[PDB]
Amino acid sequence: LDNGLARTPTMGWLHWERFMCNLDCQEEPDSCISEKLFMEMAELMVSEGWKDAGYEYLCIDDCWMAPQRDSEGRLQADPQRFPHGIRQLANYVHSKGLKLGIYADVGNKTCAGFPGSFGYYDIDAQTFADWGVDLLKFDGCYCDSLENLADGYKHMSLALNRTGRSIVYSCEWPLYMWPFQKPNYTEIRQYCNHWRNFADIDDSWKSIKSILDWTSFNQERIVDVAGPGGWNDPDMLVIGNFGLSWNQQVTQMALWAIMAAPLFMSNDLRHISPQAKALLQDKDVIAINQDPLGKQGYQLRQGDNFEVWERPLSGLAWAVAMINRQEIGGPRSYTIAVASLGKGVACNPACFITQLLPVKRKLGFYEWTSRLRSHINPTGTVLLQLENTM
Amino acid sequence: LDNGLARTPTMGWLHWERFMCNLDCQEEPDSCISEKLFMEMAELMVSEGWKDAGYEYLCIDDCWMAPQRDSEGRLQADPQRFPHGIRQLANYVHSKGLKLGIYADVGNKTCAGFPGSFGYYDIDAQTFADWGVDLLKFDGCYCDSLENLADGYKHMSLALNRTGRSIVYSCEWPLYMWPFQKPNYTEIRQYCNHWRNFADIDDSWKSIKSILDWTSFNQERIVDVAGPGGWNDPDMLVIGNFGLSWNQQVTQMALWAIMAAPLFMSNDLRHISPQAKALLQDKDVIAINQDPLGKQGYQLRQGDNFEVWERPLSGLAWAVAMINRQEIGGPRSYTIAVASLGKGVACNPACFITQLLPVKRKLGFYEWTSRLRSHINPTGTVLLQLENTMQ
Ligand SMILES: *[C@@H]1O[C@H](CO[C@@H]2O[C@@H](C)[C@@H](O)[C@@H](O)[C@@H]2O)[C@@H](O[C@@H]2O[C@H](CO)[C@@H](O[C@@H]3O[C@H](CO[C@H]4O[C@H](CO)[C@@H](O)[C@H](O)[C@@H]4O)[C@@H](O)[C@H](O[C@H]4O[C@H](CO)[C@@H](O)[C@H](O)[C@@H]4O)[C@@H]3O)[C@H](O)[C@H]2NC(C)=O)[C@H](O)[C@H]1NC(C)=O
Ligand SMILES: *[C@@H]1O[C@H](CO)[C@@H](O[C@@H]2O[C@H](CO)[C@@H](O[C@@H]3O[C@H](CO[C@H]4O[C@H](CO)[C@@H](O)[C@H](O)[C@@H]4O)[C@@H](O)[C@H](O[C@H]4O[C@H](CO)[C@@H](O)[C@H](O)[C@@H]4O)[C@@H]3O)[C@H](O)[C@H]2NC(C)=O)[C@H](O)[C@H]1NC(C)=O
Ligand SMILES: *[C@@H]1O[C@H](CO)[C@@H](O[C@@H]2O[C@H](CO)[C@@H](O[C@@H]3O[C@H](CO[C@H]4O[C@H](CO)[C@@H](O)[C@H](O)[C@@H]4O)[C@@H](O)[C@H](O[C@H]4O[C@H](CO)[C@@H](O)[C@H](O)[C@@H]4O)[C@@H]3O)[C@H](O)[C@H]2NC(C)=O)[C@H](O)[C@H]1NC(C)=O
Ligand SMILES: *[C@@H]1O[C@H](CO)[C@@H](O[C@@H]2O[C@H](CO)[C@@H](O[C@@H]3O[C@H](CO)[C@@H](O)[C@H](O)[C@@H]3O)[C@H](O)[C@H]2NC(C)=O)[C@H](O)[C@H]1NC(C)=O
Ligand SMILES: *[C@@H]1O[C@H](CO)[C@@H](O[C@@H]2O[C@H](CO)[C@@H](O[C@@H]3O[C@H](CO)[C@@H](O)[C@H](O)[C@@H]3O)[C@H](O)[C@H]2NC(C)=O)[C@H](O)[C@H]1NC(C)=O
Ligand SMILES: *[C@@H]1O[C@H](CO)[C@@H](O[C@@H]2O[C@H](CO)[C@@H](O)[C@H](O)[C@H]2NC(C)=O)[C@H](O)[C@H]1NC(C)=O
Ligand SMILES: OC[C@H]1O[C@H](O)[C@H](O)[C@@H](O)[C@H]1O
Ligand SMILES: OC[C@H]1O[C@H](O)[C@H](O)[C@@H](O)[C@H]1O
Repeated sequence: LDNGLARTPTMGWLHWERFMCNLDCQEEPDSCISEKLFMEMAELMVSEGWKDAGYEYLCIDDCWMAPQRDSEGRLQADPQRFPHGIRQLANYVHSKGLKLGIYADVGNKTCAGFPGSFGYYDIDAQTFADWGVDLLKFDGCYCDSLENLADGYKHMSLALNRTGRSIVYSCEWPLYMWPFQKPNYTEIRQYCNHWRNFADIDDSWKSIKSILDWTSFNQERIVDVAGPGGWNDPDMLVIGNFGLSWNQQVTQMALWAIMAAPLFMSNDLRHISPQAKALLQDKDVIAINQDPLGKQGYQLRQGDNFEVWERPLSGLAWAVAMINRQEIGGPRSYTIAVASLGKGVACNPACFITQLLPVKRKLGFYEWTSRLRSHINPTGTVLLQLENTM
Repeated sequence: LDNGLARTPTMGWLHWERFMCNLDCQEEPDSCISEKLFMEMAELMVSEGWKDAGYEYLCIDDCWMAPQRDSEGRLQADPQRFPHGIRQLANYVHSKGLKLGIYADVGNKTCAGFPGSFGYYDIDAQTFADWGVDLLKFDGCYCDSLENLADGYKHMSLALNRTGRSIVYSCEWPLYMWPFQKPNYTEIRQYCNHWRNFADIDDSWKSIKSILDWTSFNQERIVDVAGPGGWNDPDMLVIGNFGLSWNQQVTQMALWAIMAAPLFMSNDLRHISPQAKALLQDKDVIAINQDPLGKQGYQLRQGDNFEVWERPLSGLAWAVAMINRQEIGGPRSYTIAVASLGKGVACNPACFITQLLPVKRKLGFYEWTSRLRSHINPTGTVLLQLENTMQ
């Protein structure tokens, strides 16, 4: 969506994966979804310098709303968990320099069961627009046929621009067309800043593998329509939780960067490993994912439990991934023709490769004939960045 | 096998999972399976105090052997990767105060393709016995019918006892009885210090989950025949590698302890996290697994993505596991009736529970009535130890 927004993969935090739809603010007041929760989080992003690194969007997902519309017929946050109301929440969020995001649903209900938005789009839009929202996650649970769906996404999309408020619009449209018919991504892209493609994501290696395996096996349709204004969105970053091994975490991070994917954490920033936060904030990696160019990466090679990904950057510079899909054993070694890498370009004739992960080391120069070798840990990933001698 | 060995779950290291069958000592010398490597390892176990914690067995798995017998007919380690035959290495192993273990195969070939042992049992036995071996991993790849199999395991078993050398014999027999018939474990137990039951183990969470679930859904047959001399063996400990997250590592360790399982690491003790080594050596946890009693634990409860395991120990003390099988979200909380725990016993009248994992904390006293509540991380595990008293 060309609204001059998301001219770079959006960076922020989303409560979903880490807190799901928790409401028991009795025996569990800290995992409970409340303005108190976010308010805390907001503080932090600023504290441990998350904002400084790039994450600037704090967003609420499903289950933030009270059971039903008000006398006026607009939504309303749960009275008990959000007594002061979004608006005010937003103002704090803004006071702290951040931007707020809210969750909504095109159909008759959110995947949570709460209020939908069907035949309310316009109203709701103005609502948020007035509440002071900056970003909308438009989910699509509950709706007759794509007619109601497609139209709803499209419709709402227009409703917002109309409001005048600059709102990053994040669709989930595609994820729902499957498996009835491949979506017209060129279409969608004219309506979203970024959309979901695959199922949600567990705090697990499996869930991640499938997503890659999926985005791998589909680049034909998606990898292309990617670029400023509109991005392909895998899902939140579960790095900092528990389901992932170390080498599994670098992987997600490394690859989300390769796939110009929106960066949304879903972790408790209050209790997060230092080792984790380090990765999550690596200036050089965020830079790659935040490349101004907006050219989504893709899998180059397959075979021998090895995956080779790469994304062209700006200035003849290229980013490259090396995933060791071998669940057992130890660190294997992979070697490739420096030349037949950056589509032949990057490295002609000179190349400067600096391992940017998992240890940002300074490898030497590489000739077009030079052959590159490196070892990769099981389920891990070695991220490289190449510079051409120009 | 009542040979006065493994009167406690055997503790050691086995190169398999961490190094598999690596032979390229040209372009991959560090992973390469050679006497040089084992010598290093040996040294270390002693260094960072692994020996002190309990691990006392250093074992070689498949791919340690040269292509075929010698003139005499016995077995010979690969000439190049094992220039000093075995014996000598065993002296260095023995020197450090450790015990060595070697891999062999009942059939015509090891799962690697190397020399078998079919119609050589006796010879081989004496061989190892001579070489100064302390433990044998008898694998079972390649063989006609269980006839050849069952007999081979049984046969070899006797061959060793005969040699006179005290050799911990670790079978894989069962893993190979399926798909034919559930194993006369009472039989097997009269021939092994411990045997394999389920497929190999990847450096992955999945591989572990399946083993638990598989074992979970079989206790009827196995959990019972467990005790001194003979143990149920899951597989190596992949803690210290990369496939497991933190919460996932405590789990394996916590549960192997619950399942009086042999403790065999498969990691590079050179490049091993400090945080890892800490767990692997936790005195209180090793103690549980090393319980003198020899009563294998078992899953008590199911449901809601929660698993409750427990093993009775010695002195009216009980060990308890709490696995959060919920792959997504955050740390949930589980609460149970202190009473209906240690089969009703432990916690009558008082129960002193000290979280022994993942943070060994000192919880207070608990009465029979008492209700114990605790939160558990996703894919993680909270290990508890209850002792009986009367304050
Ligand atoms: C390891 O590999 C060994 C080699 O066997 C494989 O197959 C042969 C044909 C080659 O291709 C070889 O390269 C392969 O590796 C394997 O040894 C084999 O073991 C079986 C079981 O003992 C033998 O089969 C039997 O053969 C007899 C004939 O003579 C045997 O018995 C006499 C007296 O007991 C001995 O003096 C001989 O040395 C032989 O051992 C058959 O009588 C019998 O067959 C029955 O059914 C047939 C079918 O109609 C009837 O005709 C017979 O009368 C019987 O009723 C068995 O089939 C086989 O001879 C032997 N091979 C060799 C070369 O000796 C060994 O089993 C493998 N190890 C493991 C653990 O699997
Ligand atoms: C409702 O929908 C309409 C329809 O699109 C929107 O209209 C767009 O409004 C945005 C608002 O700025 C316009 O964006 C501007 O585009 C310029 C065109 O350059 C683009 O392409 C070049 C080359 O590819 C790039 O270098 C450049 O980055 C752009 O991608 C830009 O030059 C403008 O950038 C300027 O502003 C930014 C922000 O301060 C500065 O950082 C830059 O240095 C520069 O000064 C800007 O991005 C867009 O062109 C309009 N398109 C159309 C079709 O009208 C409305 O915005 C929307 N209404 C609401 C409320 O959302
Ligand atoms: C080949 O196979 C034989 C047959 O099993 C092995 O012999 C066994 O060796 C173990 C090793 O100790 C013996 O186990 C010990 O038994 C003691 C009791 O002995 C009585 O009961 C046994 C069992 O029926 C009878 O065989 C025997 O005649 C006795 O009546 C226990 O007291 C031991 O535990 C306690 O004592 C030991 C010994 O001092 C201490 O070390 C312990 O800490 C503990 O205090 C232990 O359980 C077993 O008894 C032997 N059985 C037989 C039939 O001989 C051979 O060792 C084996 N040979 C080779 C080369 O491997
Ligand atoms: C997916 O949706 C996009 C968005 O509409 C479709 O692309 C657009 O398709 C229309 C036709 O329906 C094109 O209109 C044509 O424009 C030319 C001049 O540009 C004119 O000469 C023709 O008479 C006609 O009006 C439109 O240009 C085109 N826009 C873009 C940016 O591609 C696309 O067709 C849809 N995909 C599929 C498979 O249907
Ligand atoms: C598994 O194998 C074991 C032995 O390897 C089998 O157990 C054996 O069972 C017989 C009974 O059928 C026992 O013999 C008994 O001997 C007494 C005298 O002491 C006699 O009075 C009885 O009539 C009987 O014959 C034998 O001791 C016992 N062996 C062992 C080691 O316990 C068992 O049958 C096999 N299990 C299955 C399911 O096949
Ligand atoms: C929400 O549910 C209502 C009621 O089930 C859907 O409305 C029906 O729409 C069909 C056309 O698809 C009409 O023939 C019916 O008369 C409608 N019934 C009512 C009570 O309005 C509505 O379409 C659903 N919304 C979505 C997005 O699927
Ligand atoms: O109901 C809440 C959930 O709804 C969908 O499943 C969505 O894909 C998830 O990310 C989350 O928003
Ligand atoms: O090749 C050696 C391997 O053979 C089998 O697969 C066995 O289960 C493994 O533990 C290992 O010993």
